[PDB]
Amino acid sequence: DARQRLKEVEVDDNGQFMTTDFGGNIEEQFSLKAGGRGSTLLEDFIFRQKLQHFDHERIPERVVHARGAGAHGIFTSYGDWSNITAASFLGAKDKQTPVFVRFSTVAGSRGSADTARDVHGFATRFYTDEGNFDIVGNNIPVFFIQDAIRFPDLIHSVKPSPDNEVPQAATAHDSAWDFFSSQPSALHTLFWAMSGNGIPRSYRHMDGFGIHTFRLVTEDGKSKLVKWHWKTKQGKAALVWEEAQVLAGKNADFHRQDLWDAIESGNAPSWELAVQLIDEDKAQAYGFDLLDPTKFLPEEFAPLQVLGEMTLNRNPMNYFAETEQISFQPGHIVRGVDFTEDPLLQGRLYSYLDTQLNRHRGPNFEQLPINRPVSGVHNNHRDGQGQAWIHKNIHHYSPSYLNKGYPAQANQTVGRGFFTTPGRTASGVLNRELSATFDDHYTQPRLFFNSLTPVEQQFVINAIRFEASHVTNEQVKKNVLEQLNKISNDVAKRVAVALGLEAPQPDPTYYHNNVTRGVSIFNESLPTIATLRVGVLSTTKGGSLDKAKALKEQLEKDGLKVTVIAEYLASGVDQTYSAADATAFDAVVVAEGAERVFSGKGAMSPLFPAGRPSQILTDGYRWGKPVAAVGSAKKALQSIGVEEKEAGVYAGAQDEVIKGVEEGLKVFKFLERFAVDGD
Amino acid sequence: EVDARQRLKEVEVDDNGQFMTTDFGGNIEEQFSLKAGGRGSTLLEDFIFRQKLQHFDHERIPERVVHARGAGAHGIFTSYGDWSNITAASFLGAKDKQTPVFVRFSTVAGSRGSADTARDVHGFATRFYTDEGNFDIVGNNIPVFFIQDAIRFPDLIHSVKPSPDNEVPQAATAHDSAWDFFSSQPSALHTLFWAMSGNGIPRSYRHMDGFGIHTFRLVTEDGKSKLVKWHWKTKQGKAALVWEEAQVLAGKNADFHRQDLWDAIESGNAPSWELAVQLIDEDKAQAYGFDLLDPTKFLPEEFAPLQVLGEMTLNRNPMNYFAETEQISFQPGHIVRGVDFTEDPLLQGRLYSYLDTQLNRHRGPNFEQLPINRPVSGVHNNHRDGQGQAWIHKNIHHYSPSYLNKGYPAQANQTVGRGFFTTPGRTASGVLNRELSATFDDHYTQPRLFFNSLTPVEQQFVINAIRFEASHVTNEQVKKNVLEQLNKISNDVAKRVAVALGLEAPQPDPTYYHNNVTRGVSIFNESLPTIATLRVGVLSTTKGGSLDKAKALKEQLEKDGLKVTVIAEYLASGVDQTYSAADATAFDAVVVAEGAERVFSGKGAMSPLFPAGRPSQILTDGYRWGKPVAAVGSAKKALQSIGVEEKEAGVYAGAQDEVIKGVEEGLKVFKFLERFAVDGD
Ligand code: HEM
Ligand code: HEM
Repeated sequence: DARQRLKEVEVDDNGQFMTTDFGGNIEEQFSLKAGGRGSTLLEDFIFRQKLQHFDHERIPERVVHARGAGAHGIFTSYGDWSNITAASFLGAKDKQTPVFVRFSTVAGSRGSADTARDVHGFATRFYTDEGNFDIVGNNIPVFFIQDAIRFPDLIHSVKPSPDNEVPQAATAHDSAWDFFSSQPSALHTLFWAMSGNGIPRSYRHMDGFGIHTFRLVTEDGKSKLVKWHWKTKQGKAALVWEEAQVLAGKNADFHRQDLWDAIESGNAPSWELAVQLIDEDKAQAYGFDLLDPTKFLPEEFAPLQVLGEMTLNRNPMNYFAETEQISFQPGHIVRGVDFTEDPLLQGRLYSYLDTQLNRHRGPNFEQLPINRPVSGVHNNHRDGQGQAWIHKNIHHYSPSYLNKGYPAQANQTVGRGFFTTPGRTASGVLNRELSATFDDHYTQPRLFFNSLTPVEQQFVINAIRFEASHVTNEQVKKNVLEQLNKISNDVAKRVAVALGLEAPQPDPTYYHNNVTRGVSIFNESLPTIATLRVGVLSTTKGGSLDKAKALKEQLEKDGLKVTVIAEYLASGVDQTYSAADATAFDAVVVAEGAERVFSGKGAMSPLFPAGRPSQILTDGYRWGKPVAAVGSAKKALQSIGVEEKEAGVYAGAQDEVIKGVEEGLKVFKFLERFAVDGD
Repeated sequence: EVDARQRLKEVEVDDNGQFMTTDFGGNIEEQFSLKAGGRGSTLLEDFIFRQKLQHFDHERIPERVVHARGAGAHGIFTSYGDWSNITAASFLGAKDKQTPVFVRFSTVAGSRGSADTARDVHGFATRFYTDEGNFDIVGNNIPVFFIQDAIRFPDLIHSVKPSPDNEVPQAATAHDSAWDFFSSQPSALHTLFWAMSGNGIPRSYRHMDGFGIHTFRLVTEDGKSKLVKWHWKTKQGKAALVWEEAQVLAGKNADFHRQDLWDAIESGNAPSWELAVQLIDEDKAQAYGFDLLDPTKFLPEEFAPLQVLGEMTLNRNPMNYFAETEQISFQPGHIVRGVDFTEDPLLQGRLYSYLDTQLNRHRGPNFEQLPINRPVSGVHNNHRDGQGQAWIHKNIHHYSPSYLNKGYPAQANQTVGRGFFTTPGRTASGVLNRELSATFDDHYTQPRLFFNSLTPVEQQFVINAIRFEASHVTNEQVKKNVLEQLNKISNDVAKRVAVALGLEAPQPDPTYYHNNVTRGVSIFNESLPTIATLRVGVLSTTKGGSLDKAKALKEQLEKDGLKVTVIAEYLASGVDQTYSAADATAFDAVVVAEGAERVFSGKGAMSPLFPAGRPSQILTDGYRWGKPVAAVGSAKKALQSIGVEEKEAGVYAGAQDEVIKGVEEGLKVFKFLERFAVDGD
């Protein structure tokens, strides 16, 4: 068990009388008053100690990635990688290292919607026997900016307007689009955010990326450039913006519940840890600088090499103490790994340590159960707000005769200490400039777009069309279209149409037809299901419930959790029609003999809002979800204009519906149900 | 005539025409990090980077423990006359006396980023910048609170807020913990009925009635007191959404109420509220069938008519949400001479709590020195030092009594220096105890008086809310416990909810059953006194010259006071919003322009510009949500594609004379309750 180290700090209050924070049994339900109908007394210590705790419960949210969720896990190494890295969690076969991952959005505040369109976070803590190792990544391999100094500018621009604080968890506003049109480096991550990567189905159906180039140092000192990758065993799956908008309102904790449910149900999510190895001498050899966070390395130039697997088997016991309080830092490095001269990475090392003081009100944030390592801490650090420990060592300085030299210095040769790569050199003038090798901002965005399916590319343009239509400034819209035209003239002309402006001037400078693998979401098929969310639209009258229960049993057999929807909570009913919605499910199936409730008199029930069952079916189909009807249920599809056999849509008997709807999920989303330009 | 934000001028910072500087002055370049070479590592000696990033890393302060999600506006309070006969207050001390105000509206369970249109109790908190100190009426949009003793506040909040294990759900009461508390604490049943009604999901902050909840005292110069109940009556009228609309709006626009207020002030149509009071004699505190020290019960208008004292209008929007709205620290303990507290156990514990919490949110005691918190009256006290002391105090003898400071600052009381004083008649009698009065024992009469005072359809919205919320409880015993409590209020309410849950509800308990009705509790009975600031959506098309006909409809409507948005495939000559960007939740009236029927049927519906079947959905949504729908000329085919009658109540068909005047009529009604199914058919 990964949570074993937290068992000593775990409190049970069952079978116990109410006490104050300083001990002693009490009754915290009545205030001390001066008489029967009298004023409350200052001498009521019980009231004050209870309310003081409550009044001071909240800590500041993270400056970015405020909205998110975590889970505990176990990382297992596939073999001894001592040849490539001196890391401890990697230099052994089948070595089990405890982990904790916190996935998140960006612009969104603490209460923002899980299904908002943003870059997603993928922060992973490795509780190594040689210290805490963090890979604070994102679901997109590229970042918006090239210099960390520009981070406040990017965040201030994407986040709500400073005058009214509108909008929440969105980039559809003047300020955000002014920055992208003024900082062309931001164009690659935009294309990724405008794609399926911006609105994924779940945290489990996400690929993770360390973004930066790092170094892997061997015992001897030989280094190799490295790129961290987290490949999902569940496969990449994404929603559609029209679905995503409804889900943000119907269930703002969509991803948060998706993860929680998976772990509890037994189907724990997995990720393979892959790397891209690059020689120090081939840092600019691939047509771009590897110190550039706006560019990613294609799989064709460097194949991915799997090092191990990380699975999340335990959910937290207290969201605050664990998920909210966890303080990640990319500066949480161990012997075997080292930084690169990536200007974005360089500034992050400072920022993450600094911010911790605001969020936690002191320096002992690493003493918190969720942050503390398993390796042990022996240093000269003393005092500070909320000191949890009592240091036996009175000679808290170095060098020293009195402490016989303890704690001792460790480096490369002795005590397995951390060391910077010996080959690393500083050369040239001290300056506040950026390398000329960082000047290309249009080639890489087009490589991604050219590597997506025709309907996927539309989704990218249908996100930009949506977002840009919110810009009130006419000049910002033109500035955006000028930048988009530099990537692709096709992309620019398609967006231009929705905006009412006409500015097509093909600039063939960065135009190319090159395609890269592993960037598409829907192109590959779903491996296991294991997804799942199947909604069964049934009714309380006509014995449809009994037929729906039979479908529920047979479908769950392949490792699923099917929810039966009816007018009220009968014998086999899990959700009602007023509580249920199409956003909650991936597959919508209408049970046999489900009325007359789709268009007849049965549609007008005081139990659910007018025309609800019909809406769940309508929504599913338009969102590309595989829809199904058993026997008589064909009239449900006909009431809106849906043909018997087309894409995912399958009719017939009981077993005839089960087989096919399962195949639909492998495709997940039916792209043929979406209008592409030129038709 | 005057700017309500005049006092914040002193602190405004213009950066137009200025070069980038550090926090300690000096012109700088904050766009490139200092590196050791061309492709080198960043240097620690880069003070520019560190000072820029340090400020950014320390931008966030903790959100409010409750009422985290909300938005404010500056305003001017005007008195209708000289109320010296009823109160010694300065702001009520003269006719047409203008007192600067600042109101913050909010939810409760929702966090900083939560949706504005969620089902919660709404906050309504007013700061009066009196020439006699800051006076706060920290109230809600419901006249009654859930609990009777302030000591139980953490219990109520912990129960309604997200589960501690997973932090699910956000801004909702549809979960085991919240419904276990209501079934275990029957005092919570009145506010529940209010939260389950239209009061729980209002149309806007401007279409809300505000209540001070507690009973207070109004002290005259002489010392004579009168029990009082604060009320804020909206000049805009009470208007509420429907749950099915509210759920879609939370996703489509989570800043719905935040924008609604912002737009109103900018457009010129500033919101107004009349300040009304309920006067009660000290001796008649238990005379009305309930204790007036009870926050779970309200006083009916039939026993005590409302008396208007003045009017408050919000004419100025903030310049910086953080510095103003986020940083404002309200306290019901912000009292002035003329007003006094009552022995209300909920009020008593609030006075402590609100002052305490500021130390967490602001990390020090000088939170009152912040521009938004500072009074206009002037500050003279021996308070010194403290985190972030903004002032240089001139008096070196910071104590009392003192010979050296000549007795300054001097003590003020009732007779000298117009100081605050507690009501002289106020007495303490009896044993010191941890109990509650027997007069607080009734928790079922008042919930039933509210329910009996709602229209038949309104009553269904209460029923359905409970049906929706309770269906989320996973525990079978909690659902039974809830139905047992509901049965104590009304057997009809209990049996209707029971149906949705699958479990029957025994057994009629006629103890607190009555057919009494009270006025001014219904949201949907009375029609809106004005139609301004009401959004209307015009569904038009780029083909067939429909745009030109839509612009004509937009012109005649905008001159009435309404805010008109023309929806089409792309942003043409007169297009404000596209079909992919627009939704029915954004508007109060949905009108289909002549020649727009083309995007309802055939290939017109299948466009790469908007999602499949969008125009139809906006029209479908508007009708099912009870919004007045309209069609000009041939646009009758649009209504026919879903099954809507042109002569139905709320539906308008004809010309660009009949629609324009016919729609604006339906807006006065706001929501057509006839389209909603009631039990018994
Ligand atoms: C490749 C670029 C970046 C990635 C992948 C990234 C990713 C993340 C993630 C995933 C988190 C939240 C971690 C968690 O779940 O607790 C985070 C937090 C944060 N990031 Fe970034 N970040 C990037 C760049 C930056 C930069 C350039 C800065 C500033 C120099 C920065 C400053 C922060 C800060 C201050 C926080 C809050 C952390 C905390 O309160 O613990 N990040 N970042
Ligand atoms: C009639 C009952 C109550 C009403 C009407 C009420 C109303 C409000 C409102 C409207 C706010 C937010 C003010 C703003 O816009 O900034 C607020 C905040 C708060 N309330 Fe209540 N409240 C009530 C009872 C309580 C009780 C019983 C307690 C605890 C004893 C309490 C503790 C707080 C605290 C700690 C905050 C946060 C204030 C801040 O951070 O400035 N409230 N309340």
